[PDB]
Amino acid sequence: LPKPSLQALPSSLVPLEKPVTLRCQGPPGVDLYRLEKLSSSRYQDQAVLFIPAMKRSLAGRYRCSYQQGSLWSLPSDQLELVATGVFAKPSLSAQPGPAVSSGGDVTLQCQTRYGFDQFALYKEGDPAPYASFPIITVTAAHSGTYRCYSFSSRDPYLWSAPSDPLELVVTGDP
Amino acid sequence: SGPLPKPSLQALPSSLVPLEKPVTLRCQGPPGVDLYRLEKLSSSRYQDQAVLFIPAMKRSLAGRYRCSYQQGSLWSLPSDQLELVATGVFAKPSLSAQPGPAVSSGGDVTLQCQTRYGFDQFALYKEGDPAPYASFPIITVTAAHSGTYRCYSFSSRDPYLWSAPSDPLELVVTGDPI
Amino acid sequence: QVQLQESGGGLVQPGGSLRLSCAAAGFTFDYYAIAWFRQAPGKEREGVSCISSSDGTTYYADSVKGRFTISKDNAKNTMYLQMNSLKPEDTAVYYCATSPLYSTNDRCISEDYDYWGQGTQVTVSSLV
Amino acid sequence: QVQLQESGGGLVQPGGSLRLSCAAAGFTFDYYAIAWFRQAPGKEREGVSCISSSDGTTYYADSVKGRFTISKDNAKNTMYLQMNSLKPEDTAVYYCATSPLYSTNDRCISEDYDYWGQGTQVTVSSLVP
Ligand SMILES: [Ca+2]
Repeated sequence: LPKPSLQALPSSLVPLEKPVTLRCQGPPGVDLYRLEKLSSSRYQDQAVLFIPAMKRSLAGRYRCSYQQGSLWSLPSDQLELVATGVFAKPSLSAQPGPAVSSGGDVTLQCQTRYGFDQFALYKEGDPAPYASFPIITVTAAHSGTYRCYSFSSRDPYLWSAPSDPLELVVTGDP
Repeated sequence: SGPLPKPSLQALPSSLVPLEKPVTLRCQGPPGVDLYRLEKLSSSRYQDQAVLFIPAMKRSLAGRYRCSYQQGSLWSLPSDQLELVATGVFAKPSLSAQPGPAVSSGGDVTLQCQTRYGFDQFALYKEGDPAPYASFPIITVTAAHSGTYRCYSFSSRDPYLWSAPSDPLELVVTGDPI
Repeated sequence: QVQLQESGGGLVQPGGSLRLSCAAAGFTFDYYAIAWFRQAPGKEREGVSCISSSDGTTYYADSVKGRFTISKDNAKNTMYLQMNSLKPEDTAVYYCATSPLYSTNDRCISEDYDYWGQGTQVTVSSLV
Repeated sequence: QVQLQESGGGLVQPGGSLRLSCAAAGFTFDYYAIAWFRQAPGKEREGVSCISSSDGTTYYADSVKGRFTISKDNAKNTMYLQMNSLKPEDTAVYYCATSPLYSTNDRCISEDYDYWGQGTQVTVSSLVP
């Protein structure tokens, strides 16, 4: 059968002791699911796994599949589940500097004091917009980091500094 | 010719700009056009360039923008309106969750934004997911590279156990002087 | 972040009986693997009993088969180790472990468990 | 962040002259609107001179026309106000102002300028040795 989608919410980059949801998705109606952790004998028989706190031991490669009648699906793409905050942060610099003219070149530089051989560079994504903001029938899609701004309706393009972040965590079905 | 299709107008790295922080307004039409005009609405103010680098965001630059381009005699329809926002003008509000920040799947929660001023309007933003790319070269940078970067150091001993991320680095692509 | 809240342990006579428990908070054991491990003085951490999968098959180390019982109460969100017929060689720190993942491993091994009790001392002595 | 670095000001005899300047940094004045504003004691802030567009047209307030010149050296990253035949009414705090946006306004209004000098004091006094 065709592959389902395996997704980590809010992120596949989970800090130690912070929650995350692994959601498998095949065609709707579908009932029978298997989450597999590669290079281990660990697995779950559910579309959705809430991890209430991340651990070194839960980091790794996961795939999932589904069953219709006598036939299993092709496995999903590998989800790489990463535990972050295991080690002291590196330092990140721009050479020649953080301000560069259009058409120019720049090299970003990651350095640790400690004996570490691998590095990954991420660019922050664009925030997405949604008093009181009710959410009815929440999903793991709604898990994430929220900030709010305040402003006058009379000067509607002059906004506050953003609120301290608020982590919204959608646990599993009760 | 047929009709001139409207260009796109973007704010880079975003339309949400803190005071004293740089932002690029990029008007993009089809290739080889005669003239770009940027228009700030509810003002007499404009620039006749595709790319406008704002070195420092100010209250007086916040508002509504559109751009159009000319080819031979004809003018495009305008871009969709860009709402350019200055943030950090006032002290931050509080965001809380009722009943609290953990809630069961299928349940219901309400986020409350409260402020110690008189202010009557609120916006709620949800962080987007970070995108991946010692030395990370970037060649022929564009305003699209402007933004916040963080790096992780790991050992290949355990390729899914990573550091806390670096302090953020703000990369700023200034206007072409060519 | 999650809670394994520990109860029981202590000094007991050879042939005596103790119940150890771990009470979850931040999660439930309903769809979790559960295990007890132990570390005697001058020994390695050994698996004592687990329920690895939903089939509710229980493994027991050879040395505790017929004396120890692992169980779960999804009403109290508590896991148990009932220890009967205790021997000097049962003296150890005991650790409840749980995973939101099931395992097909037939023996209980550290790799399969993510959430751990801080430790519960059991001491077996004929000098009481 | 941007710089308008201020030069000049102080104490001058009626009928005398001085030059105010601002040196830009973080930007250049080539494609920017430029203006001088002033605030005299007890009066509202007033536009004195601007070039708001690439058409060259300069505006001067009626009260300074023929005495005050606004100018610009793009190579030196500097804007200037040349102030000649100074009257007592010229006593004010003067502000260089600039914007990356042009304006079609016939006159200098403060909503058209985003980057401002902190203020350069000019004092026209008869009692100057
Ligand atoms: Ca304890």
